[PDB]
Amino acid sequence: HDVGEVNGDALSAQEYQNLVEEYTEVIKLSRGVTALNDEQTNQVRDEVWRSYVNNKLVEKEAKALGLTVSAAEIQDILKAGVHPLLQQTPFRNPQTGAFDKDMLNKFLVDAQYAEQYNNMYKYWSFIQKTLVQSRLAEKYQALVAKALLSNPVEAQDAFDARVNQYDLLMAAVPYSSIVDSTIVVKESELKDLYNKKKEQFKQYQESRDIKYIDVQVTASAEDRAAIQQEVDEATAQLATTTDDYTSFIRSVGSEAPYVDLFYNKTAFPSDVVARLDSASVGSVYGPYYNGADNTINSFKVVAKTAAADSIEFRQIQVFAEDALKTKALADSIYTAIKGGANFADLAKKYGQTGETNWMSSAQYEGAQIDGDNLKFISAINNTGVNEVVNLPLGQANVILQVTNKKAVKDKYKVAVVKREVEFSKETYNRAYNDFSQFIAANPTAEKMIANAEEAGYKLLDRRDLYSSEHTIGGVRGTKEALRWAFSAKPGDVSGLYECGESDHMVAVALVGVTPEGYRPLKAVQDQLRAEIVKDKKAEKIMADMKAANATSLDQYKAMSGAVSDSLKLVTFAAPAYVSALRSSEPLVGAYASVAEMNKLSAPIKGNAGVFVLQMYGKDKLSDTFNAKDEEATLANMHARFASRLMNDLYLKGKVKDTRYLFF
Amino acid sequence: PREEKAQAALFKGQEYFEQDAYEQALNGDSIGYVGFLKVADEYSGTKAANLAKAYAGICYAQLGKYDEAVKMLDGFNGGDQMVAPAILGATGNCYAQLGQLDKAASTLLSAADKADNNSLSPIFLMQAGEILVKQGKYDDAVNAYTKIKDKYFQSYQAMDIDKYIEQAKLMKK
Repeated sequence: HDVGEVNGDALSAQEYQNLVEEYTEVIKLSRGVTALNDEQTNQVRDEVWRSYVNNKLVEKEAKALGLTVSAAEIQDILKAGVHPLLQQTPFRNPQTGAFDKDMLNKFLVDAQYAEQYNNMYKYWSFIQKTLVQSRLAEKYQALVAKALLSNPVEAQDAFDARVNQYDLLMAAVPYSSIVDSTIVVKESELKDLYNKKKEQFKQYQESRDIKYIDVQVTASAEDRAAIQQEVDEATAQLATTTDDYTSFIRSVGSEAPYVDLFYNKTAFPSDVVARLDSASVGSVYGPYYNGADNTINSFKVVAKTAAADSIEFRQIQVFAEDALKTKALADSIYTAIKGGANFADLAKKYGQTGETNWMSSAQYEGAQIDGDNLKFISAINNTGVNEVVNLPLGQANVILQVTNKKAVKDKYKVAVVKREVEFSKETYNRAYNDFSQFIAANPTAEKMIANAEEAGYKLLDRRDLYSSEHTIGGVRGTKEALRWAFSAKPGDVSGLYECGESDHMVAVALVGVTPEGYRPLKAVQDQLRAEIVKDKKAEKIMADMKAANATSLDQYKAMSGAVSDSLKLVTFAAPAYVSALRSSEPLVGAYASVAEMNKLSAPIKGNAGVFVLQMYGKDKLSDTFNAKDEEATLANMHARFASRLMNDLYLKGKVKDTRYLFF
Repeated sequence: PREEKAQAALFKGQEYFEQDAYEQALNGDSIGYVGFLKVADEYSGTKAANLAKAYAGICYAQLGKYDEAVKMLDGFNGGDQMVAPAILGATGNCYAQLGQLDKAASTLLSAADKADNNSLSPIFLMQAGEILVKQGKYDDAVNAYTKIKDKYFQSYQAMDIDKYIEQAKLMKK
């Protein structure tokens, strides 16, 4: 079982698993976090697949041409250190911070194991394969692009099209002057145009058309009243609480845990922040509902203060064989410091730097803080500048000296009772029962579409669903329903999928399949009809112009529905904007570039109408022609126009993507 | 291992070429890279030496040496979708630089047929169409441009192609 192919070479689910594995570790080790959610993981699956496909496409061409990235070139790139991919790298010189190739040279010598953070070899192995794949693609692209030369005819034309400017009067009849229902479009004409243009209507990947119902279960009134009651009881207890807020706030199961420390305003829930100025120290700010996270809440400002946000301090830790020695040793060290011994000197004596450091409340804001961490951080915030303290920390001691305090901000302790208004199981079971009764009573697409409204369900619509989309209707956990949709037959109705975050229910009706090949006539009917209509309107207008024997500008302006305009500084290069038509008309410049002065043109079929043109003036920008500069601009234009060549390699690469059949 | 050595002798020229340093890509630097001409002679028979002829031909054209460009570009042999048609298209553009307009137009039309794709065929068809218009061959220009409209309708050039068809029709007169 393989997840896809390109160029007749398949990728097995095993290798695909390994690469998405590889890429996730790399994504976590670079965005900070240590796990991603379901939609981020899907982004990672798609990047790995996209990257695999593009490199396979390039490799088949590079192999034919003999484009390679040799080991010598890799060494050259590595020694240089300037490739964008070698910038935000682990291997950096300790002082410069830039890529050092020399420390990278790492040994092949690792109960002979010790430690296994030398799975770093797999990380660098990824950076290096990305390097060579990207260098290969770049070599290939540059050879194509730089071969797209210009020439002097194309350079002279581009200059002429820009600097020759024309001024012309216009008379036009807009297409809107003819009512659509007066033009007859026979089915034989739609079929003829379709067959004539059939190669324009390819369907490259199979798509399907579905309807689906997406139910979300939300708390009932009795559900919300039961949680309002629990917050009311917790608010009354919070009012009569005077200490041990950490344990009380945990004991009522708040979504917002309490730490006995001062934090900036920003550390608290945004709905709490919004209310802090109206809150008084020691008074519960009574129950309130917050829509943005569906919670009922109350809180109590335990205390307010102005204190330093940044604290400078040096320290020295004291561990010894036992408790007796630890205490004796820490007391001796404390004595020396208070007598004026140098901190750095004494700290060296027990194998520590003893250099001052800084600490801001942002480095612990948000973490779970307890035990020795809470004791330590409380000690730093309650020690005066230059004061020394001997802090006992369970097993150890730490001699601590605060040297400086800056960034005095308003800080707070706030005990928050936050409870989400969740639905009961009774509520969920009612919704599940109603939905299953509806599905079973309407087990065909015809019945589901006809009866959804009367049963109270919103029938949603999705055309051209592709099997690479992961979900139905954006709902989390519906990849099974997508799988089902691509194996069902038109008319079928799926089962009830439980999805979302245990709060959504989805059913899917399959209404149509558009297999790979050609899009059917019906799928492109509207675009074909509109083209046929425009062509027939233009025929009618030009027929009316001939019956009127219109031979001068004034006779054209006298026809039913005619508008006129004066078009100045027309060029071939840039399409003329025509106020009278509210439309852009590139054929104006085409005509003007070869027109005779003061001669009325024949009727021209434009975008918004049929028009005639009569030029009355001409001039040139004064720019000097420079063939080398014109050609360089055109050459770069060619490169831009061909920058999507991977798409063409894709179309000939016979790429198949069966990832949805497995994950 | 002849191909491996040839590929190591080539890669520095591929760097110069991408930085528009065409003289050193072509004739070598003085610090170990010998240039495309010497790669193609020293490692003849390898894919690297075949590639070196395409690179050298583009170098000559960028340096204004279009006769040498044409001879060198002809030495490249390939049949892929992208590089080989672009090299043939580059040859047609060098013919245009030398005033051989008939040969330029037929080469470019050939490059477009060999490429047969949205990224390259319309570039060469436009260039052929403009040369055919300069020669007064308006019906042939209309056929080149119509090919962009009919077969390469998803290309950027197809968005703008109607003004070129109309101008060439109007010059029949």
